[PDB]
Amino acid sequence: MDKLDMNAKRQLYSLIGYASLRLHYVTVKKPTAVDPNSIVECRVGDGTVLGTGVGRNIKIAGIRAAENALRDKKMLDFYAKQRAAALG
Repeated sequence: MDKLDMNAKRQLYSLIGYASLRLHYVTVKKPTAVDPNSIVECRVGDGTVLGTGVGRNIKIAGIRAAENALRDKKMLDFYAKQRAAALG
């Protein structure tokens, strides 16, 4: 079900996540007092956030972060030409 941005995460992994790019999401929100919402940062296997986006919860923020990564048509094309070209 919806919780870890299935479609969004599947999109990134299906468009750029080939292997070396361990598509992972690290939430730093921790709702309390200083944290106003659910902020997540999609980090690759190496060590670079490709998708950063906030949300109401881990589900929303997760979809927002992945969506932020999908927005980069240029960055998506570079990987899309590798992930899609690496497999078929």
